[PDB]
Amino acid sequence: LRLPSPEVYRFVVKDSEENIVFEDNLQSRSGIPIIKGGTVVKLIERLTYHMYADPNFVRTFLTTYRSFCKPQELLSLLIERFEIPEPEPTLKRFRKEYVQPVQLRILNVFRHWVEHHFYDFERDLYLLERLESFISSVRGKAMKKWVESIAKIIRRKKQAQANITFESPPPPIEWHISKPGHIETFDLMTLHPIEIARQLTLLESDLYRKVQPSELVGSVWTKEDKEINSPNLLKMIRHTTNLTLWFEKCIVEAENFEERVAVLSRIIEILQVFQDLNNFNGVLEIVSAVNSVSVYRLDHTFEALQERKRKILDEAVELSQDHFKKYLVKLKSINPPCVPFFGIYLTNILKTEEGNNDFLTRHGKDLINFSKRRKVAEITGEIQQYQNQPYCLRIEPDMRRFFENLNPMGSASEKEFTDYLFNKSLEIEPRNPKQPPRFPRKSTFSLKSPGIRPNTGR
Ligand SMILES: NCc1ccc(S(N)(=O)=O)cc1
Repeated sequence: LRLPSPEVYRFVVKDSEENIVFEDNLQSRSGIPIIKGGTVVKLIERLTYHMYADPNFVRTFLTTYRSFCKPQELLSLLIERFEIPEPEPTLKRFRKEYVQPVQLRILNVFRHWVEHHFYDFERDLYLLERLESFISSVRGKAMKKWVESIAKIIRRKKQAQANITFESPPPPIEWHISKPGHIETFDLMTLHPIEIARQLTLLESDLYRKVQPSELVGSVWTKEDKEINSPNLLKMIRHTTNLTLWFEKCIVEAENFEERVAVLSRIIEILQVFQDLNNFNGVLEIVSAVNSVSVYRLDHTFEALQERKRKILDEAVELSQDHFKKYLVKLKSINPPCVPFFGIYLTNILKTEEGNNDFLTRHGKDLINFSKRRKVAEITGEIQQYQNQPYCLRIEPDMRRFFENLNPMGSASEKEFTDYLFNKSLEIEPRNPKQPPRFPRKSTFSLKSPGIRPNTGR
């Protein structure tokens, strides 16, 4: 009874379809009403509601909010929420049934915020200055525990900001023609295919484990705030592009037909080791390379593959068909560790982003579509389940450095570079029915694969 005037406290404007929308269905009957959308004011209100706790909304909100609210603005709204004015009189119930419950719900939000999304503060020291200054100003007797708990989390995050443990013997590193410390001799064909697969899998596992759901929500990696909203996603996308184009480049620049067949075969071996390692990211990067317009059209090179190499490629390619029907089946059947195919989460998020309005309307004046953010958090959520299981393989630092530095494009555009691959493809297997032209090798190394049975393994 008796809140302050909406005129001095924007959160207590009356609930109407002007400001807030709930799901009206059989699920929303029992218990905590389910939010479909509202003004950001109204969503903040319900994020810190006096009448009940809402752990599920707090989790979804803090995962998704960056698609509709800046971190600086969220802090401003939680402080605005916190600074609750006195009701209009002619306080004791107001203070214990409204204020204290609301202020604890705010401090609970801050606690989830610094616990699970401290990257927001790592990305913006000013954001953290504002949070530290505000939290240190809270002198409420019952607030004390919460304030201490938030301080302890910030201390732990700052520590680990400044400050690999094998649970079983990892396999011995495999060497082919390229020997350790000879990084200048590192090529697709001089490195061991087993170790190429292992070190790309370690690189790709590391890139994949660093991606936060929030880097995907509201397709933020394509918007202009992407380098800050999606740094880990964009490293992973740039990796995929560089490795996919490196495989294409290795195939199409092998002018000598025998060499090119040996190169395509070696790639397919690498694909088999990716499959053994449940690195489906790796599998579908190679699939991506071999269905590329510049490599797809090399009918003579494909034809000359051993039927067994052909078979492994066909099975891999089929994982991708019918909207990755078989990949999705395979992914649910394997034992981690694994690197999921990252592309399909991007695709399925673009479809969900594109297909749902960011807003319910402009008649209520920016009613945020929250249910849209819930559906995307279900997709980003699936990412999480394979991020907590590391590979029992050893880093080969110079191989790691080679693969981290892959730059097939050089200074050219993606476009300039894919035009080049295509002009090269037409040169090496022209659009005529004559046998493929016969070019000399420029490389001297044996074409012979050591295969994908471990050698030093034993
Ligand atoms: N050059 C014919 C050709 C290219 C590539 C494939 S695939 N999709 O990689 O199995 C199949 C045939």
